[PDB]
Amino acid sequence: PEHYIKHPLQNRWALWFFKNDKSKTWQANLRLISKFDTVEDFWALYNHIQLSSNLMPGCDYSLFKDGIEPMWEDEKNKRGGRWLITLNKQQRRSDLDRFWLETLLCLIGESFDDYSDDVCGAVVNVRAKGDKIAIWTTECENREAVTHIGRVYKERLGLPPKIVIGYQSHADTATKNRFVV
Amino acid sequence: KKRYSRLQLLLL
Repeated sequence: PEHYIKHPLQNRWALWFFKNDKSKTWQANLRLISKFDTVEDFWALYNHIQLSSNLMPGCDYSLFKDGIEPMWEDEKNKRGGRWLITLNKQQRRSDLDRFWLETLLCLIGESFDDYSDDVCGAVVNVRAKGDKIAIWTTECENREAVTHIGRVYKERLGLPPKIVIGYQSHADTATKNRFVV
Repeated sequence: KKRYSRLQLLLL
């Protein structure tokens, strides 16, 4: 097997795209691209689509676990919430892409160890006033799971203690940070 | 259960 088999991923993941159009409805500007369950199939995907820095304003990329949709109305998201990374305008150039690729590697690599199942997916927002990257998790009351994910993520993105990042539930956002790391 | 490090994923 060692010689000819693809390296398999624990989960199947689906990459989604959100387009800015504003005439059309949200449920129509959100559209699937492709699914994949191997390392090699992930690179074939990653290598031919555009970088986050080159997307027109208001557009999103999303990687979610197969069967969970990148909207908080979904069963696995509704009690959930998200670790949020806020990027200033200058960080588009320097940090946005390398943070996005690191996020994708955390997800597909299953890097949050015994709380891997709490992770649903991640969303990059390309915006004129400040880009954003969020890892979404399934239950906002799992203090232990939510905390560990945050710390893993900051560590992996390489942020210093100085920087503090917020976790907020989708309820609180529809309607402050429940947790900070 | 399949786990891969940052280094494993870039190498592959």
